[PDB]
This record gives sequence, structure tokens and C-alpha cells, in this order.
Amino acid sequence: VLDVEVYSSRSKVYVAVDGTTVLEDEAREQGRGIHVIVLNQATGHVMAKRVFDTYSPHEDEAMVLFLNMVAPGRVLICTVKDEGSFHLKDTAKALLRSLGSQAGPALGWRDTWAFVGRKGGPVFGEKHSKSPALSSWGDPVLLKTDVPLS
Amino acid sequence: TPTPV
Ligand SMILES: *[C@H]1O[C@H](CO)[C@@H](O)[C@H](O)[C@@H]1O[C@@H]1O[C@H](CO)[C@@H](O)[C@H](O)[C@H]1NC(C)=O
Ligand code: NA
Ligand code: NA
Repeated sequence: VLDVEVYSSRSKVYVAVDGTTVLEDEAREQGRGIHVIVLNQATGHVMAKRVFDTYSPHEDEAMVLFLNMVAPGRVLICTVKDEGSFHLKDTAKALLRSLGSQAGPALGWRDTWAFVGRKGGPVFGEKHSKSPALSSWGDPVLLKTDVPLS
Repeated sequence: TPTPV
């Protein structure tokens, strides 16, 4: 199994696999949105890493087009930095739901969200915290879960 | 870049 850690918050995201951090971003000016990592399901190696600023218009379309080309079976990791919902439209939301995500489809303004799941298979872990007020953010969430190698 | 509200 892979030891996977996924952190989502206003100011910082990080992802680690088996003790190696494969993503860390705590910029103010950059990195906003949904960070997406694709792992090889047999080795845990990172095959692709992206960030879609879904706070901004049309970035969710790019995320959908990227997710479309991921082979069924790959491990997906999603994590929000700062804000990932403002221009997250219904098609992207529906796609995340079809990926088995509970909170993705329901993602709201300045919510936090961390997700690990196989494309075409089960979810391995998910956490979500709601912003309590418009000028506030969801509570940071720290998801630590085991991912079985295929 | 739009901002609420
Ligand atoms: C958009 O700008 C408004 C001021 O013009 C703020 O009151 C809103 O809260 C929005 O603020 C922007 O929020 C995003 C998402 O949290 C953040 O990444 C931007 O830095 C922030 N922009 C500003 C100017 O506060
Ligand atoms: Na936060
Ligand atoms: Na504000």
C-alpha cells in the first residue's frame, strides 16, 4: 500500500506519498484552485501534476479536459488551495461526482477539500470543510490514507 | 478577474 497524505487549506496545499512530498505550494499570488495529481496505480509514481484555478473563469473546462484523458485505473488526488468553487460549473461538478467524490460536486466558496480515489474504482479517502462566512475559509483538512497498489 | 459579489 501507499501512504498518502493530502492537505487542503486557505494558504497551503501539500501532498506526500510514502514519506516523499510530491507537491507543496504556499504562495499567495499563485497556485489557487484545484490541484490534481495522477499516480501510477502499480508503483505510486506521479505521472502528472496540475493546478486549475477554478476560482477563475473557464479553468474548470481545462480540468475536465485533463481528467478525461486520464486512463481508468489511475489514482487521482485532488486538493484545494484557497478557493476552487467560484467558477466550478455543473459539468465539472458532475464529473467529480462520477469519480465518486461526495464533496467535490458540493464544493462552495472558500471551502477546503482533499480527495483520493481511483478513476473507475472506489474512493480511498475524502475530507471537506465548509467556509462559515464569506470572508472566512473552511478549516484546513489533513487526509492521511492507505492506497493499495493494483 | 471577477470577484464576488
Ligand atoms: C475578490 O475581490 C474582493 C475585493 O475586490 C474580495 O472582497 C473578494 O473576497 C475576492 O477576493 C479574492 O478572493 C480570492 C479567493 O479567496 C483570493 O485568491 C484573492 O486574493 C482575493 N482578492 C482580493 C483583492 O482580496
Ligand atoms: Na483553511
Ligand atoms: Na472578503
